[PDB]
Amino acid sequence: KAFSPEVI
Amino acid sequence: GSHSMRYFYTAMSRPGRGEPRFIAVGYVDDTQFVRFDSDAASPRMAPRAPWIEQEGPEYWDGETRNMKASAQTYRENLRIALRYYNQSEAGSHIIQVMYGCDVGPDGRLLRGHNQYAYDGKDYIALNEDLSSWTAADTAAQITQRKWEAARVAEQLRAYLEGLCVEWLRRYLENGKETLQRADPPKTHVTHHPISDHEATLRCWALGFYPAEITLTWQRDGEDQTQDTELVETRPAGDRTFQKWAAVVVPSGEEQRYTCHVQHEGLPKPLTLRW
Amino acid sequence: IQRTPKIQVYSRHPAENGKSNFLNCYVSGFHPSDIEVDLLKNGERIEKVEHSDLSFSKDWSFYLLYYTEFTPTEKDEYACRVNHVTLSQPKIVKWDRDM
Repeated sequence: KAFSPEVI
Repeated sequence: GSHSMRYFYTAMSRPGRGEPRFIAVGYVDDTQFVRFDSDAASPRMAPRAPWIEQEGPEYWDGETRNMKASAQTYRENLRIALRYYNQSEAGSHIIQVMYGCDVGPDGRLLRGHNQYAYDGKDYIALNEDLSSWTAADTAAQITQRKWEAARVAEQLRAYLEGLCVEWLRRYLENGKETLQRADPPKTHVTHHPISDHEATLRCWALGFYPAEITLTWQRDGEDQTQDTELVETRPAGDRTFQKWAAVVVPSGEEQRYTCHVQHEGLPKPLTLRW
Repeated sequence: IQRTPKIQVYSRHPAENGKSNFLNCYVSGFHPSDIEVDLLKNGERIEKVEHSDLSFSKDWSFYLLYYTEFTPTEKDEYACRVNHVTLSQPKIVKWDRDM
């Protein structure tokens, strides 16, 4: 199960 | 490191050819189990191993919605990187991410991972403490400041110690006949003359899982590191891997050489000769 | 600075004339990701060729497996043809049953 995405 | 789970993302811009492509793959050890491609006719998180197939509609839709949200997020990060590096909207660029957890024989976290690259070069990495960050340049120090301000390391740490490890232990149980089975190498040595005065000895490993292996040649008991040609370990296509190691030897001297093979699936290391 | 593909051409199982098998071409070590790969039989393009999902190594360089079913013979020649932005023209590597 994947994690959530991050904004650089 | 007894087992690992890893997600790999590639987001790739292509000005004039539509929006950046986003592709995700997930692995347990050297076994791929899931794929997403925003270029598919209908993109969803899709099974790539039999043991994940039993997960219900809640799983697949949850993973689908996250992959969809991630494709948008990584498209924005592509826009941001151009302003970070003073680059134009006409060129094509790539962001990659790798993240996940390693567990020991008893299932506890051994270590967590989260690193980014931009155009194939280190950008930023979560440190082993799962609290601090290593930026590779002054652009990635901007992201570092942003992530410190939003307490991003904390969120990853909750994931890396929590859900990552918990789902990994679930997949290892559902996939135990294959994920928890090492297949030792089948090994042999071949001999190919090249002239009246020299010949190649090639030490072969075939049919092994997982990928990690060591092949080495000794002449009179001494490692021949500078004189051995090693090919990259390569996939066979049936989940197993292949590798060889070759040495050039004076004719008449073939019995002074021994091949040594180490692999998780062997009770002890093997010594072979022609 | 861009990175050129390594190419290995090989079979799934040891070769035995007249027995069904899989012809593999593994490309690795390249950056960026767009890559053109053809498998050839006596110089001619094989139609039904599949590949694995794009992945990458610890050094960020990409890898892919192209594969097709085949029945080798004494006289049929097989090769993999690869083009990448780092190649001035397509690279052609011939299958050798002993590598």
